[PDB]
Amino acid sequence: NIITVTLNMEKFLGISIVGQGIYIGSIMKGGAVAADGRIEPGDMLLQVNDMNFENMSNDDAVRVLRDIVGPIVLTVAKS
Repeated sequence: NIITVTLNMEKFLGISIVGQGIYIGSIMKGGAVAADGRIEPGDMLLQVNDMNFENMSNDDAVRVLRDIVGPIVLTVAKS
């Protein structure tokens, strides 16, 4: 259930992120994540391209994700 969606085509993920401890709050039309369809809202975002958000300040992780936009590989723990 800890899926590792890696779908992407370089040029937007199309998601929103909430922090409690970081998970997917919404999926928006037209983005890479929406195209894949598997990372449902509420799934926890565990890893992005082998970078783990564990302990890492939610902001630092968010900035990292900002920085990544090469291909984006998301590891999510589906509810």
